[PDB]
Amino acid sequence: AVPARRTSKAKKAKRRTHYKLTIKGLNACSNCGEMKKSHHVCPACGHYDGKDVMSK
Amino acid sequence: NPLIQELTQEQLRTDIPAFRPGDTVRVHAKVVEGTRERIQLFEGVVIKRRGAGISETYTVRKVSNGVGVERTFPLHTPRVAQIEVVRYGKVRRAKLYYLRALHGKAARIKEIRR
Amino acid sequence: RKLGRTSSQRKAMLRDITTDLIINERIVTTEARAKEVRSTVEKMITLGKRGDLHARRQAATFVRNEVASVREEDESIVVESALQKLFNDLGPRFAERQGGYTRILKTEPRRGDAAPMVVIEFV
Amino acid sequence: MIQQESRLRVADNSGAREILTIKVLGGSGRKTANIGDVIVATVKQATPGGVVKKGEVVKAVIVRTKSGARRADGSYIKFDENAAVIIRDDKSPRGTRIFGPVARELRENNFMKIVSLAPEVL
Amino acid sequence: TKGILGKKVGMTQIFTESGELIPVTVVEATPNVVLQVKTVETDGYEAIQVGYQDKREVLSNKPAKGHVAKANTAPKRFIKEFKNVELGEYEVGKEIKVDVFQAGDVVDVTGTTKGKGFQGAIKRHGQSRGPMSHGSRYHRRPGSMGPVAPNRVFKNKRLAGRMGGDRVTIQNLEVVKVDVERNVILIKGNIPGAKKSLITIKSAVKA
RNA sequence: GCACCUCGAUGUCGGCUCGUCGCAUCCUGGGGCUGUAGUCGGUCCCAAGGGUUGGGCUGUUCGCCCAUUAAAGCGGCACGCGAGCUGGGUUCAGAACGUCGUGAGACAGUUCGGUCCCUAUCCGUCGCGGGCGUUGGAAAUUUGAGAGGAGCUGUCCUUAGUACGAGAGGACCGGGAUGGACUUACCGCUGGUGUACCAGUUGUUCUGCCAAGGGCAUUGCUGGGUAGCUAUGUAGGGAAGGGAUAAACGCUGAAAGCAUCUAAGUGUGAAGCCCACCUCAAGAUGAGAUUUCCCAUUUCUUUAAGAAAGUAAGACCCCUGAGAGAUGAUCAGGUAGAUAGGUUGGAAGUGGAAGGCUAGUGAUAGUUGGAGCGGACCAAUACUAAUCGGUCGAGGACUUAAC
RNA sequence: UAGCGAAAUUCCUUGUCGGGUAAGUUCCGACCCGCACGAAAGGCGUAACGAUUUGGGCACUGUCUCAACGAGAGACUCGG
RNA sequence: CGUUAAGGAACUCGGCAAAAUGACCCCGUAACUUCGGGAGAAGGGGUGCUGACUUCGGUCAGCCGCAGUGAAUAGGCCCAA
RNA sequence: GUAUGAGUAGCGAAAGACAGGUGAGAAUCCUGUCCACCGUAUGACUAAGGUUUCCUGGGGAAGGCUCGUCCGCCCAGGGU
RNA sequence: UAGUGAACCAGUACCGUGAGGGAAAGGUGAAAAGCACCCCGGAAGGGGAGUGAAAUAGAUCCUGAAACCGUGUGCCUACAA
Ligand SMILES: [Zn+2]
Repeated sequence: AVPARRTSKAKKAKRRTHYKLTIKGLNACSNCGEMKKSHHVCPACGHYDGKDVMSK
Repeated sequence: NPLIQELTQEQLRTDIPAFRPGDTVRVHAKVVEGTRERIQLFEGVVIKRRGAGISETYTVRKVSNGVGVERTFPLHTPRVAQIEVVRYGKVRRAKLYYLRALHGKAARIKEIRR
Repeated sequence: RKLGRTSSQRKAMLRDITTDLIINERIVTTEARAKEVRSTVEKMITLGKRGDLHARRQAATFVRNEVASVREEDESIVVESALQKLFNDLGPRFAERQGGYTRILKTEPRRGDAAPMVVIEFV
Repeated sequence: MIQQESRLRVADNSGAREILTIKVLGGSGRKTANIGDVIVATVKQATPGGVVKKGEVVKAVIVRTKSGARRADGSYIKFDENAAVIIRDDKSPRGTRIFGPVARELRENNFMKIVSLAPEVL
Repeated sequence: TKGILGKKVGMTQIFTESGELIPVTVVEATPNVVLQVKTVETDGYEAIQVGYQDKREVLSNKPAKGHVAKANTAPKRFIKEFKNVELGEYEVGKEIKVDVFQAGDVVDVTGTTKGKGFQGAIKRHGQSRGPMSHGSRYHRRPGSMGPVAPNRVFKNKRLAGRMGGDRVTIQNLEVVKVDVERNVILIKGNIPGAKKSLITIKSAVKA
């Protein structure tokens, strides 16, 4: 159909309380202590389970 | 499957010969007509098996007085006296449904003496 | 299963990716493609243990015919053809290994589409 | 599975060959029928002569559908055609002979004069 | 009264002793620990808490162990009740074996149905189609929402929302075998439940 | 009938999907009277719980007709329902017949053909999540304030050829068996689908060739088919009872020495009301009940139900998943391991692999051999992947009475 | 006048009889009482022809009784 | 877009849409008529591979499959107004 | 000039996958390999019509329905 | 947004085969003295240091209202038509 009215400034914001970006698990490494993702290959470290994996 | 094939090792029948689909078979039934107990006789061609253990079934085709009659039996009934394998035939299909539109002398099966 | 595309296109996809790793032993792709390549590669190394004619004549499905891989000469130019590599190298590598010939590692999302990406290796 | 406007056959000496159904008597909206039920019907082909002609409201009884019956044993019957026998409301056939096999389950509903005239009761 | 929980295994066929095929469900049990006794002076009831399986001891909490510890057993998964039983005859820690349903044979069976997701308004309620040809455009839709005059929609004009996942009894079923060595009751018919789910089995109500 | 209402536009009839309400009731249920012997009936009172059919004829309403049934109700809801469908009908531009008109044209006269646009903002209705409260923090189990569902019915046997009647015919109240329509769950049987399962087979092209195979031709076409999802398949349901009533019938008894169901008193009495059966249910802010688990640093704002930080019991994030799923949720697991993949075996299913030998001039046939293959199904097995981790989360107010 | 005639014309009208169907106001054959057919704004037959209008049979079938399953695109989740 | 048990126009204003026929070769073919037509009227039979013999077309013998223009393309018919 | 609708509808019929380059940055640019589509045309030559889009070397603010180190786009030379 | 349509490279760009129709667009500072040099970044863009009486006069460059979009905070808000 066609919207009947202008929605006010209040119901702009009362929708958008579920329009967020959130960040999931951030572990710290072993070889550098740097904040990186759980279960993921540590990119700057190049290690995972203490192994030169991304090498080659 | 673990418990079921332990619960039904008991009502099975071991009296059953070996037969492929496409083998002429006599089947003794058991018919209750009030208090009587007749033993009928059916002769046809085996077409099916429904392989499942407890509840395997098979089929038979008469052609009697023009009309063809089909009857499916389960295996493990006590209301079947015997199963008499009569012939053996060249078949290459597991389920012979193409018999449907055939009439008489174009629905014959061959004989292998085995 | 995992539907990805139409019917015959999955056969094309998995013949593409699993005739790779026979040659390179590393592959960088997405997540779900890696899981289908798990299953199909490990089904096609157990034929590398047998060495029969049925080992060859069932490898006529998931092997691209004219695909080379050369680290080889004596005084010649002599060419392994990426199925010969199964029946001469990867068989005797995992002659004593049971199932589970692969690794899948989780690196990064792709820049173009935010598709998370994945490394496959063998040992 | 026999409904309105479905063609049966006749297995009698009563000069009819085929039949349409009209109704499926007994109930207030019954859809289907099986072996051993009563049909209101008409006569749409006829051998010449005979007692029963075209255009007649005729009751009949179903023998040998192409989808037979479970029995309490566990066995089934599947015939190949559809046939019927004409009845004078006494459960007594008009014609003399009956051709072809006949299912057993007419005995459960007192069709004894039909059953004792069949060549075979299956 | 007679109440036993348990699993759900499958479907078989059993010849009876006059030679008749009958479809049969396969329901297990185990020994069955009574956990509490609820009386009028404490809860205003008369009821009994029962429980059927063995968890690992990794998979529970301290309060679950504090419930279990008055009966000296393993911590369990499923815990339910039973109302309207003349008690006596029940202590904290007894076992209710499979033997209670020898040929009681008049039994209500409860479970939970399967789950089928979002589906159309046909597959719940059996509302029929519209015509698929002669030029229409109304194949598989849920009707009209009502009249005009009340300027709203009356409640319960049922529409598309998730199929299955609620608990359903079936009344007056029979019992065929009781296998005490294997803890299996066999029942004629069909039971609402997916495999491995719970089933409560009680003596029936309507005599 | 009137012309208040809508002309910067409030779209007709029938049919389809979906219903809901009223009772001046069509069937089933309880009754009074009869010019009611019996089975049938006629009339009137109570009663809305459920049910109320398929086809032929025009566009139909309306109606006529066939075959059934316990019955084939009357009405309201914009003569219910077109931002849900149809557009046949009546109301566009073409053309024709009859009639009228000198004529252009016209006719509730007829005949063929002729366009139905919309991405749902707000309320509404169906399903499903996040936040907070429930006065310390938690894990489970649960009365039921209220609400929703279901509510129909035929035929046969037996009392009994009995009571009734000249015969003709032929019961009430009871007991039992078995169907129709509707509806709740399920895949063991019968069947359907089953596009990463098995085989046959045509054309062309490719892997150098013979042999063996891949691509494409609607999945190439054809013959079968596991799990899963399914009905026309299976199993079950409406039972038996209770309390207060409706119409109707009394018992006792007077006002009125009698009579009389009523004013006092005291009963019988229906598919209807409230229970009885199935389900939802403490956001029932009147926020319920039980079981089990957990016990304390700093500065002062000065001790006020103060702030702040580490924790317990426990939960979450992240990861492997399906008996779950639009997403989130639910549920099975996370090395105290069988959660998924693989491996070794099976099973359903297909129906005799390759290679070699034998017989054939060949097309082919026989044997090695119930062979070879095997998507979801069943056991076993840490081989691969659930590494290492991080975040949140209590220290329990007052008044009175009782000991 | 001949020739037609409840018709692309007929209000009353679903005129009356016959045929076709279990049941046929639509169709075909006949009657004449043509509200208001008629001879070049032509009358009455007609082989062949027609993306023409109308009535009826065979074969076929998810149009239907009464639906069920599978494939692809959209729809749904995340990035632009 | 693909498949379907049993029934086969009951749906509907109306068989609208789908389904069914479809290639080559042989037999056979009505009423009616303006004699040219109707007429591909209707209704039926055959088709693969191997060997032998082919005057030429083909003929005979054998083998296999449910199915031999094995895929794609390729007319539904009749009765009346 | 700026809102609402709303970060919604849409992104204009098709088959891609990997390795190695270059680069601040890569599914989208280059190279290799195999796979796939048309093939009385999605192949070759020309008549109008368009008017420098053609070639060589550089660039990424805007155009390209996303991205872009690339282009029928921008800068500078040069060819008929 | 006045005054010619046009204070600016205007009957121009743009539209219609054609006759024809026809816009928008003024302002740094007194003087260009229009930010040497360092720092992050591929750049764009910014932060220092300078020029200038003034840089919130930095080339979209005098003053800079309203709708509209944001940040921070004194008080209120989860039984309410
Ligand atoms: Zn690290």
